Amino acid sequence: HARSTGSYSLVTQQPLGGKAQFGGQRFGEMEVWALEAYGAAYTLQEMLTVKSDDVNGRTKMYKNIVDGNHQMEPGMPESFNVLLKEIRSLGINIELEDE
Amino acid sequence: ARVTVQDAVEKIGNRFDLVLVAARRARQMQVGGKDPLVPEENDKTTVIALREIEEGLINNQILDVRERQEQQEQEAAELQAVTAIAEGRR
Amino acid sequence: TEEFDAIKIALASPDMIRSWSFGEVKKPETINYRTFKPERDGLFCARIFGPVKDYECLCGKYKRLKHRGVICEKCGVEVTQTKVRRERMGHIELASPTAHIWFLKSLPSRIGLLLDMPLRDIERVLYFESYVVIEGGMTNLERQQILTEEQYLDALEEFGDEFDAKMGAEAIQALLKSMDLEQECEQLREELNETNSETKRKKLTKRIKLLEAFVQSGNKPEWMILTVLPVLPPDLRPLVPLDGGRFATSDLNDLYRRVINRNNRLKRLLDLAAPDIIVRNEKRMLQEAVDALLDNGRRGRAITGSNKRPLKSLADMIKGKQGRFRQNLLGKRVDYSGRSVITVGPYLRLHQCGLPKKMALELFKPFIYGKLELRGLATTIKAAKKMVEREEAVVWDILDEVIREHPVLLNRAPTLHRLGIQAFEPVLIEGKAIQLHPLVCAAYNADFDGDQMAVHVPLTLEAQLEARALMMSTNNILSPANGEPIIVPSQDVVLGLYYMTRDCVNAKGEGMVLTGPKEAERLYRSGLASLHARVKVRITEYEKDANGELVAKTSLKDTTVGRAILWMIVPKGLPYSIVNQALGKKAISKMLNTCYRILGLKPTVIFADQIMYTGFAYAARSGASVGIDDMVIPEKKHEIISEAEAEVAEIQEQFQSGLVTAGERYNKVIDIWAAANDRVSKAMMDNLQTETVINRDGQEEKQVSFNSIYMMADSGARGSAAQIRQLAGMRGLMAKPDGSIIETPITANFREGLNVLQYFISTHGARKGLADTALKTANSGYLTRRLVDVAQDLVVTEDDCGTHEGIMMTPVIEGGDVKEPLRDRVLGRVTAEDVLKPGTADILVPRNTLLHEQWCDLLEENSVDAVKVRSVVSCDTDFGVCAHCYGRDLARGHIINKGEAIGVIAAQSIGEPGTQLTMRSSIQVKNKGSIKLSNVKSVVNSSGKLVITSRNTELKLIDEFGRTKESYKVPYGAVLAKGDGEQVAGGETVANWDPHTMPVITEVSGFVRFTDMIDGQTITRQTDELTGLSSLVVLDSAERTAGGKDLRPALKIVDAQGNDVLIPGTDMPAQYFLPGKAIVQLEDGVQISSGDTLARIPQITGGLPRVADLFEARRPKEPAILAEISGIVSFGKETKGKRRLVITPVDGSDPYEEMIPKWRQLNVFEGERVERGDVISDGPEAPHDILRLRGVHAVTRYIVNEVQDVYRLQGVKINDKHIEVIVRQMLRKATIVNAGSSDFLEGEQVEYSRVKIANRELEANGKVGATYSRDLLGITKASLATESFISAASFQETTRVLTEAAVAGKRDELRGLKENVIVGRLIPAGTGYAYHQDRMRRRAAG
DNA sequence: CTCTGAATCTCTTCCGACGCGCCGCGAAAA
RNA sequence: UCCGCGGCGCG
Ligand SMILES: [Mg+2]
Ligand SMILES: [Zn+2]
Ligand SMILES: [Zn+2]
Repeated sequence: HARSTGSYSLVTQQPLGGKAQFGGQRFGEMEVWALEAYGAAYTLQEMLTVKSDDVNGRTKMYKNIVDGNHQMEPGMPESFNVLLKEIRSLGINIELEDE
Repeated sequence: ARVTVQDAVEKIGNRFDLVLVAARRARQMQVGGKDPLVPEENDKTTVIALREIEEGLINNQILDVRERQEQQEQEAAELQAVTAIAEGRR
Repeated sequence: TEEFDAIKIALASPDMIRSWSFGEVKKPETINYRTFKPERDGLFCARIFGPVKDYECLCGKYKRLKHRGVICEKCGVEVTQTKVRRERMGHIELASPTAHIWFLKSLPSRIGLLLDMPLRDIERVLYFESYVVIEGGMTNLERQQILTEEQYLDALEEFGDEFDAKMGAEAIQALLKSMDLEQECEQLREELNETNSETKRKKLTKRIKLLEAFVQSGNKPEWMILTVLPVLPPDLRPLVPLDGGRFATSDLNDLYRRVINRNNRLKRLLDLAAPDIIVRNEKRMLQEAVDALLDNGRRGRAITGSNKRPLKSLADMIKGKQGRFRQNLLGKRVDYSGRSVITVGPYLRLHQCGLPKKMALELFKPFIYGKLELRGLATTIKAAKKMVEREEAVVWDILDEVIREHPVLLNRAPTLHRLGIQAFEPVLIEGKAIQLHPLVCAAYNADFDGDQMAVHVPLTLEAQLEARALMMSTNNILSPANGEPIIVPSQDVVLGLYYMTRDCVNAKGEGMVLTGPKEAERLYRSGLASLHARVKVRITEYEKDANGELVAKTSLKDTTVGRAILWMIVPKGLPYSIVNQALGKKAISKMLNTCYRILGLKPTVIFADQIMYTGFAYAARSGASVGIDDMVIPEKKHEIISEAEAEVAEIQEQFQSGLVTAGERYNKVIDIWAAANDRVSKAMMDNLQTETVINRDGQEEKQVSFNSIYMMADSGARGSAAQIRQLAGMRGLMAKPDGSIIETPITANFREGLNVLQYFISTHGARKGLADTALKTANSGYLTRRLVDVAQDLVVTEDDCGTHEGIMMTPVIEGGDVKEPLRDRVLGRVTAEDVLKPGTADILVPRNTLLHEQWCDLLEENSVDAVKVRSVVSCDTDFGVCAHCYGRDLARGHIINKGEAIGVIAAQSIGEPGTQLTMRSSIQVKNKGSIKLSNVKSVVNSSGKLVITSRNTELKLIDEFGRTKESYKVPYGAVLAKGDGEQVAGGETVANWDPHTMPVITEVSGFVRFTDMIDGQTITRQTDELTGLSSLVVLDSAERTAGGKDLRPALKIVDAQGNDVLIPGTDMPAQYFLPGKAIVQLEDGVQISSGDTLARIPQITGGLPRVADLFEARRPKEPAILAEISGIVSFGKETKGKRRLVITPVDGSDPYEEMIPKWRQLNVFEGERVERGDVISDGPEAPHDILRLRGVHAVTRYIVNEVQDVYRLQGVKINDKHIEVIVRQMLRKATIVNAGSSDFLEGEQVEYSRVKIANRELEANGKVGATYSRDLLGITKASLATESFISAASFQETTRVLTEAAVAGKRDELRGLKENVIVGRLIPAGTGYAYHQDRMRRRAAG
């Protein structure tokens, strides 16, 4: 099976899982530590920000690749925003600092 | 073809600064349309970006001095254009 | 873009949480069904959470982008993007103020500690079963007492409105509004100074730290109760459409609708002014409903739906493996990925992997589109999709073009070690399976059993560069756990090499002399000479000179023609002598390592590839195969089994005659069967290993046999001695699941037919092993996850720290042998001091120098015994370690580079072997050497022998070079047969002791007079039954009378006339107490000699749990007690169930007292003096005791010794550094004894780095520094103690971590790697480190 | 003979790899 | 159609 680009889960904008729904593979925490050991921080950031979560970043990246430019455009993962909202629902003030 | 990069790592010393400097060189290669300082033999931009490091003609210091001379030469060209415009207006 | 510095957490005040909301929600409805539209005031209200479609009004009045930011007059819905449905949060106001579940119930109850109330009465109050009182006027009853209903009534009639009492929910906040924390903190401080009890001070200290955290943080405690509850934006809780217009409800919606129902009902109920019973029941129902909404299931039975499922709450969505953190934030599913089954690709090179064409097309489709646009063939992306779907022939050519140098990351689930992800430069193959290079199959731990693995492609130029530089399989050929090479030929290649180098005494074309390996190739490929022919050939070899020049030499030497063929592929620098042998897996490993250490990386890569090819080729030409006739059965087997049958038969008859016991017969039957097994195994190996051959002269000769199985096992290619032993000989004497040997041997071999009962016995071990192997993975993974999450913070930052403390290193000796040489244990470390030549003050090795191979060779030549090296446990760097203390980097041979995350590497290197683990009287000198005695105070008896009067005495065997090789413990009071420094030979006894008896000794000679000798109060008169000899038995403290309880029977040494005999060197007379239950045969007033004795005193864990406990610092069930202060030991006043041990310090002013349970056999005599940390009793020692007594260095030596012992027993190699670094992360926290000039409070626990830098700045100001102790926190606790609260929340125990952080207003600086990877910015390690060094330079500058 | 502190017992909480694949099936709510 | 829960196997 091979996914490339396709549908996204509505809740967290992450790609689906499962071949039947044409979903991508899962880059679990084991692989996160694997990259962590080697270093390769740029590859990990690319993974997390563009290929998985940041809608704006992945869109800009897609345009870049179509144009032949291969420059990273980092962005805040939407899953983290989800977490921020969920904690904010608990009755807890959580916010970014030095904004 | 490039089977291993250990020679380039020796040239730069630390692998991380190597990859950063090579990334900068390749990025200015791909989008800036610059010139390859070594015969490319139809290789991709990334590998020739490593090869110029392998030659040793380029590192962080030379990259910095080249970028700095480029930018101040652009500044001087802009100043010359402004001077020519002022002379035409005067 | 936002470049936020940090994350702050604080309590949600009602006013600000009101500001957060875009408004309230009134009705418990979601959408209309006639038109799928939200209700006017429901949980999806367009007025509240925004439009249902991008830039479209709810009523459709405005439908053009020019209307941006316009709130429709007709319907009132703002026109904007639908994205705001993810942002804007709702709110609900509660008719009654309602508290939070977390702060109410999460132990310890924060509100409870805020007050002095116990948690039980306040919780029963908050559910409205009792009142709380606010005082006014002069009743007997004060404020803050719990008052039930009828007491409230009689107080109401007695006192009226003079006093206030209330039902729970509002009363809690009302009281919370009624204290000033400053007066509270000062009064508790003066109470702390006043109090003496330790438990009381514990309670008041926790209370004061909590309330001072409130004061400092600025959050108001009354905010703990909620008057407004925010509603999560609808987009995060979608109502999933179903077939036919139906919907599936997200769990949050049901709970929210329940809360809305209860709140509206309570509002309308209060509006009607109904009696208090109805409103109180309704409001307690609302309380429980909101409790379920927040943290459903924490208290009582969780509310459940029609599907009898326990409904998910907000809290449940964060905690757990399925929660947001573990499932989503880490391990986000990625695009551009594929997965497929693997297939051996032999024709591949080392670094290129075969990829199915279809997968390549799908993965690189963005690039295909890009290049198609570049060449102009496709005018639009629609066209590109067409032709890429139409698989036009140009598309394949473009595909070859794009992948020309674009590496792909390749992973096999599950990743166990950093070698589990590698990057390859792909090639295209037909089919639907990924071809893999055979070598790396060992590294991936793949076995080609239909196992699947996945592929990802980097996108940025940066990521491609990381892949080609770092992750390329051509690099990282050395494992980080230990320097041993990972790419090791095995199985077929080993078989081919071994078959190629083997010789046969008679072969075609032997004896002929051949000019060179080229003509050897000609000869064999012409079939004129067999591979095993021994001939003489001319060869040439080269070696690096002092300048590295390859000076050449050549000559004629004997060689098997196969080995001559091998010499082609060797690199130009290898010496020939290495190849000249019967190549095996160990030899080949040494060979490749040799060429790696001598020549460059490219020669080694090329050599590995060529050896791969040649091994496969000549194994193919070998045709080595296994036949049924190969497992030849020795004829002696029938005889040996016959003999054993007789031996067991006669033994059984002897047992039936009553001559021997059942257990004795069992043991000797086991022994004779084991002997028979040894005999037959030896005979079978002897028969197999050798074959009879014919020479040139026809004479009989012998050679190593060419039987297939023998060569398969000998070469090490997928085999060993045990399996071949089981193939044709005895199978052995394995055990039942309980571990008992069945006493009935498994007779036949596998070539023979195992009988039914035999085989069914054989299956028990197999089932046990399979079950254990299956079940171990869970614990192994868990242990890895904990270790990683503890060690994730460390990263090498500074080049060096100006410190000179270090770790003493000495080869480990147990049982009389060296378990690990000093060469291994110190290779790759950095010198802590100037190594001195033995016996001289001359500097041998300078300080701060790396221990590479040449230096270790020099050290070995000088035969140095012990050396001090820097360790990460001693590093002084704050928030990091220096490069030198971590020493050499294993994977690259050179010193470690700044930015390498050593912590994660070490954690994974511990974890990877975790799979391999398994969880379910006299001393002889072994070698010639010199006897050494240490930690000894000894005497010479009248017999001329030696007796030891000291504990922890150790006996060493030391060579003439000064290097110890044997080490043993010396029991107290033992008999020693050799003097110090005496030379001894192997197999020689030197000391003796009675294992099951604890004797007493007398260094002086004199008449022993017995004191405190009273029958029934200290002793009793007895006569030995078997001998009739008179004896005195010392009674126990309770066995004796009450009056004699504290009387101490004791021997006294006097002269012939009774004058006191004094202890040598002291004025104290010699008196030896008599312990309880002791027996003495001699009588009062009997002369004894010097060094004379008279006393009669009587005398496991599975691997993976063992390492888990050692790293977690489990308190052992039976801990050994250690002395606290050095002094003379004594027994205090007798106690109940325990003995009162007392130490009177030699010069200290305060004696020390301990309760020790009476059943414990104390090792030390009462009449003894102990040193700091002396061992009082046997048993394992808790590491905390080691830490507080013997200092950090003892602990870090102990932990590494034990863990390395476990792995060494398992045989897995791993460098001591990886244990050391974990232990360093274990010692994070530290407590304070005296604050000095610091602002800290005595008894508080803080970061070791924080207290260290505080002391540094204090002494830099000349002020008094803090006196501290370092506490050993377990890995879980130490993980929960990190300054960054995000990492702890991600780890485990999420509710408590979040609650504590919120209550304390902690500021998280996203320092660690895990927190940064959560946020999504580049991690501060490796390639990212430089960027952060570009950031912290300028953010401080800015 | 009584009171307080210290220590144990009793209860409550947390948590046991991970990646898929396959299969089926929701409702006193509309 | 994309939601959730339970069972089964593979590695
Ligand atoms: Mg397998
Ligand atoms: Zn409208
Ligand atoms: Zn250091």
